[PDB]
Amino acid sequence: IQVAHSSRLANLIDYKLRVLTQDGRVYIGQLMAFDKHMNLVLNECIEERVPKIKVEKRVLGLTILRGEQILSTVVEDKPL
Amino acid sequence: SQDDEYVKDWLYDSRPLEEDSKKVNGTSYKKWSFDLPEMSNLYRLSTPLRDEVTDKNYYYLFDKKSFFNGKALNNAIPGGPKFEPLYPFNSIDRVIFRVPIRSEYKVAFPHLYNSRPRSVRIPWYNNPVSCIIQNDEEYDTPALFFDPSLEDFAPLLAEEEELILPNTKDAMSLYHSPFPFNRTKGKMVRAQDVALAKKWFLQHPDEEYPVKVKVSYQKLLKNYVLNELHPT
Amino acid sequence: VSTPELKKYMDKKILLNINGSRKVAGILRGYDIFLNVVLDDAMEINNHQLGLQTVIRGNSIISLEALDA
Amino acid sequence: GWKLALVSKKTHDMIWEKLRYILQTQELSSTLRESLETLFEIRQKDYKS
Amino acid sequence: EHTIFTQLKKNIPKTRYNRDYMLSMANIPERIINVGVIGPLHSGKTSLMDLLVIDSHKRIPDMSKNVELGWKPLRYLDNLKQEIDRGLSIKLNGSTLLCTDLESKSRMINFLDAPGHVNFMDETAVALAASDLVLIVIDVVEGVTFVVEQLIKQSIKNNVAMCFVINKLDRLILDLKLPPMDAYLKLNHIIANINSFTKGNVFSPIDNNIIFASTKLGFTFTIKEFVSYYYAHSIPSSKIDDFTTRLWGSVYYHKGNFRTKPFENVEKYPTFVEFILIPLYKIFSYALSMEKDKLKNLLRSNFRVNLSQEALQYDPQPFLKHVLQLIFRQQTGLVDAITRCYQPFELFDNKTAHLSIPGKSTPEGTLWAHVLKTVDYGGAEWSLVRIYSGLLKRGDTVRILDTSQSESRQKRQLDETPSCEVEEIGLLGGRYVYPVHEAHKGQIVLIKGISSAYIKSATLYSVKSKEDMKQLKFFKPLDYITEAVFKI
Amino acid sequence: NGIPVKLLNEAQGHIVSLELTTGATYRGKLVESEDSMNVQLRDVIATEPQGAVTHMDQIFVRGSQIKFIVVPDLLKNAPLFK
Amino acid sequence: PVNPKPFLKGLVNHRVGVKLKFNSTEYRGTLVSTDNYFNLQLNEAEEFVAGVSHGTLGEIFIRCNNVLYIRE
Amino acid sequence: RAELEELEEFEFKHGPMSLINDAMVTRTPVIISLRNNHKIIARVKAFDRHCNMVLENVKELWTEKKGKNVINRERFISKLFLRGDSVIVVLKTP
Amino acid sequence: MVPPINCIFNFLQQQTPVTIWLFEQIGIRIKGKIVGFDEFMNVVIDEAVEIPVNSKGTPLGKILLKGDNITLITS
Amino acid sequence: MKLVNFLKKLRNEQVTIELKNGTTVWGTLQSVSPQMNAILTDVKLTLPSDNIASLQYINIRGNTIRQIILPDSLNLDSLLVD
Ligand SMILES: Nc1nc2c(ncn2[C@@H]2O[C@H](COP(=O)(O)OP(=O)(O)OP(=O)(O)O)[C@@H](O)[C@H]2O)c(=O)[nH]1
Repeated sequence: IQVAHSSRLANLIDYKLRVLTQDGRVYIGQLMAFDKHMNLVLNECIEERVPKIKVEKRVLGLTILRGEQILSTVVEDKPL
Repeated sequence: SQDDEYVKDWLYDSRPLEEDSKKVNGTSYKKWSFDLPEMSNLYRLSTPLRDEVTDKNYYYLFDKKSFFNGKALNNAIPGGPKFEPLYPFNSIDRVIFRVPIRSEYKVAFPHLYNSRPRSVRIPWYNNPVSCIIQNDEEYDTPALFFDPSLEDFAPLLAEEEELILPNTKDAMSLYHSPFPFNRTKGKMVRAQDVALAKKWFLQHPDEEYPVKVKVSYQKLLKNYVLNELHPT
Repeated sequence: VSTPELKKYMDKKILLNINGSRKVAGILRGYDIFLNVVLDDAMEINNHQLGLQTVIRGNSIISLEALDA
Repeated sequence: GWKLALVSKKTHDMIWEKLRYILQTQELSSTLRESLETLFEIRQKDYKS
Repeated sequence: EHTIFTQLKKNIPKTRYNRDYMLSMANIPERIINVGVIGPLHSGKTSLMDLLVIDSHKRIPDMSKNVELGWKPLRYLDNLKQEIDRGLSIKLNGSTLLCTDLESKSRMINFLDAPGHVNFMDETAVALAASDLVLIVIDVVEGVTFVVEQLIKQSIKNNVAMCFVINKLDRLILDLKLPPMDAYLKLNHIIANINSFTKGNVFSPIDNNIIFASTKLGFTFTIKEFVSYYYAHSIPSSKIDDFTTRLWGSVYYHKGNFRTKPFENVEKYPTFVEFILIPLYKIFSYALSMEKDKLKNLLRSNFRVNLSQEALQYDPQPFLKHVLQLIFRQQTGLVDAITRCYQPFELFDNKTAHLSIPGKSTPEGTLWAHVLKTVDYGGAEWSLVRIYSGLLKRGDTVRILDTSQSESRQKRQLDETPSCEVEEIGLLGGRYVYPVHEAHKGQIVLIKGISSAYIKSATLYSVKSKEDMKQLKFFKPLDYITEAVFKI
Repeated sequence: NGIPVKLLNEAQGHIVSLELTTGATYRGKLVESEDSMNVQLRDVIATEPQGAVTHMDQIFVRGSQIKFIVVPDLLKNAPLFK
Repeated sequence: PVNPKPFLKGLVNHRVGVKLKFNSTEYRGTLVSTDNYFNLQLNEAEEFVAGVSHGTLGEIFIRCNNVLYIRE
Repeated sequence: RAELEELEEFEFKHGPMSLINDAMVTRTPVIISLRNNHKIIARVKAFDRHCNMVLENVKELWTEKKGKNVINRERFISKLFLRGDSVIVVLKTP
Repeated sequence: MVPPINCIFNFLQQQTPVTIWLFEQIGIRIKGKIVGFDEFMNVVIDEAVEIPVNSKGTPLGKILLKGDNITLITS
Repeated sequence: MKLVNFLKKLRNEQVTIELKNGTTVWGTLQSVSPQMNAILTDVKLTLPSDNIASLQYINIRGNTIRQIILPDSLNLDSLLVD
């Protein structure tokens, strides 16, 4: 995996981002919009839960992720 | 060198501005772009020849369209031109001559009051103009009319105490002016191409000139309409 | 400041989902900006009523469902 | 009023200003209001008679 | 080719947003406002419409150089040869515009720039019948004359939401050259008049009912809009509402950081004057008179506005217009005013009842629509139809009833004999019929096949059951407010 | 103002899905939204965390409980972003 | 008239018993002072683990968010 | 902003926020119970409104308990930042 | 219409039989009568009683309970 | 009075972190937000008896951050004063 040594989150917007969630799932997709409260809008969001064995996988598309239920953000891949 | 403080130096030149590289295009002398106050000066100077009629309504049943209509029906508006005719039920028993149906109407609503119209244009129709002009030595005042019955921050454009600048009294006037002075930039035209005289006879004849002068006016309008009418 | 528009649901019975899979039936009496539901108490989840007039706190609300249309 | 305009114009203007200020921003009597209105109408011509 | 003109082409001027999105939005009601802008003769309503359209679209062909500059008004919604040459809006040449509100939301509006001249009020009546909100528009100068009052009465009697536009401020600032307090007073008088006429709801800049426009210079604002733009930096998030409420309605800032309701010792003017009107005055005064560099600096500082280097060399009117555009970013505040005003959709019932009859079992899924008026919008016969329930698809058969046969039909009910196809559908957009297959509920579209099925102002329907048909109702003939008594 | 909350309110009317902290998904027409995501729906299917589906006419939700909201592909187009 | 905050101001310099939510325990010590946040401080606070004093903690400062209820 | 910090330090000295402020002034080792069960013996360096507190001389005490094998575990850290919400009861050891 | 502030002002003056449920808590309830009210939802309750849930009358007195962990009230 | 001042003044330091669940995080302090959001480049994670999961870049939510183990060469009193 490769990414630029970025200063802040908004500078790397529209990047394929692995986004953890407090309930155990991880949402992977290119981020369109962020917030002061860390609400995120993934362009091609993909629902990936970790069941109690192997990864659960599901496609969502354009979705809002609420900020409170986020654990953290990670860059998965580049734009385009 | 006080009222006419800017133009005075150059108003009488062969080419008004040979250099003045900011104010004109250059020495080719193709385009120009004056600042405000000099434009104001020009306007003031032009008081004798300037169009001097802001109320666009004024040319009512006196536009080129109106003239054309008059032509097309032989319903000459008496202040204006009268042409060679364009061409070579309804009984007294029937109709009721309550309104004596005038020629002025026959061009106003040409398709309605004038039956059997041919080659007839449609004129304008308009809103009432209340451009109140100021006389002198003041600004922003109701004069000609009556009045109605009844966390540490300042508002916008703060530290701009004077509402009106010394030029805005004149700028407003300029803004209301017609096409010559209206604007603060233009392309040149040939002295030839400027019509200092058209604006007098296109607008209405002032007051009680001798018949001959009235005739002259009419003649001029007849020419003008013809020129307008056969686009070359 | 944004007032949750419960005037569509005012004076109607509502199935309020609240903390720990608990339910509350009851006709609505009023509310505030925090979503604290002032409601006429009804049977709580077979089924049994606690209280006559109730005020549920907003933080404890999971949801509130339209029982009456 | 016209005479006032003629010579002591600043005061006349001032008078107008005060009048208007009174006219619209006041719990003013109705007859008085009508008189004022009349005044302004005449002002529009500035005493023809 | 033809003289009495429209677009008649594949390449309709491209929009900033995409029309696919607009049509998608138009799938659901509660997101299609039918505005039907109204007012006296030369209110500026058509000019307002033009402003909106221009704001919406990228580059129009008809938007020539001069109109762009702002010498001539781009009267985009007087498509008829006559309506140009005559200088009057004459028929309904509305547009479908995906309009952004001040708060972030995207609603497709069906505007209708109706005529103002009082002989044409017939045409206007249709707009009232059509539209669920009405942007009444008023000239400041003429104020509310009788015509405006009449319009208001009609709207209230026709059960339609109202959201006023006090238009042509440029006149009172430049033509009349009123002082700012005087201007404020005038405004108050106007709004007072409005309130007097409208016995029910009370209109004001607060609550975002009134809109302060100048379509020649090309700017509208609600106070909410303006405040949002230029009094969000200064004052905090929560106290903004209070500020908004204050601005208008005789409260004086008092040189101090929390105003008094009554008179103040130091300054003279109200908050509305000090905090809006005075700024406008400053703009106008400076956008003519002020040395351009200084103006540029001020714009940079206070408004956060960068003048184009071309705009520096504009003429004083068009320059001013450009500046105004830069200041009041869009016709967004106006849209906010509309949406906020027409947040009641319980009025829909009232409207429908008023038009046809008080009834129910209408949302069974039976498509039915008020055929408003036959128009000649692309030259050809079109029928402007407002759909209420269901959705109409292209190449569908439909029952149609001329509202001559409306009362009679009603009487007879207490055998769908007339019928016709729908050859094509499209959307009015000032100068083009933009073709669309869908024609969803709660909106206005143009259809080919209806026209010849009726004379004026028909109803349509397409029941899937006789029982359903029994449940139906039929619109009354549109009582065109003016009676025609000019016999030729 | 919150540009994701901007999107939510712009998404009103479409068939949107919604899972909470509880893990119980929903799906139906949205009706109302605010700064705090005080969501309302119509025609909403209400699948419990186990998978027990219960169709119902309406629902109202509090924003604190919301986890994520499935928006359609239409809001990808316009007009909130640019 | 007997509100919480004035009774809490009367409860200053008096013995109090603190109960909490998760991984929690009753207490018993003389309240020292309070604020609008309801941050507590006790002297001779005994760690009553479900009403069983596990240890005399003494001079302590309890956080506001984990407070459930406070009694005599 | 300055008046709020003045009443902050004023309300600390009089209120119960004075305790662990005085513990920082005296600079002693203090035990702190935690949300995920960690008795933190450390020297308090920093102190704010929210009870976030940088800790010198750190010594966390806990029990990683799994497999019927009580393994009371503990570690030393040079310096560590504490978040407020984790704290349950701070106490100054005599 | 009755906001929670006004309904609790009825509970303040009345002092009628209140039953309280608790936040993040199903195992225990309370039974008393409302005596206080804060600008927050903090309320002091006299004659309060700890009442474990019907899956007895256990001892409890007068309590200032931190009101940010409330669920039910009903006087 | 704000430790946010100090945490803002902590820049380009390689630090360990704990979370609400208790996950370790070894990475350079790229920046820290006014609400504790630890922006970190060149990061390495290890869960709470579990094996390594190293990564390129992680900005973690402020509230999820439990306890940041600071580096060795660190004068606390130098940054605390203005
Ligand atoms: N001074 C000034 N004049 C304006 C303004 N807006 C419009 N006008 C003028 O008045 C007319 C009113 O606008 P139009 O759109 O042309 O008229 P309209 O609204 O179509 O009137 P109807 O045909 O009755 O609908 C324009 O032709 C302009 O000349 C303004 O803001 N200031």
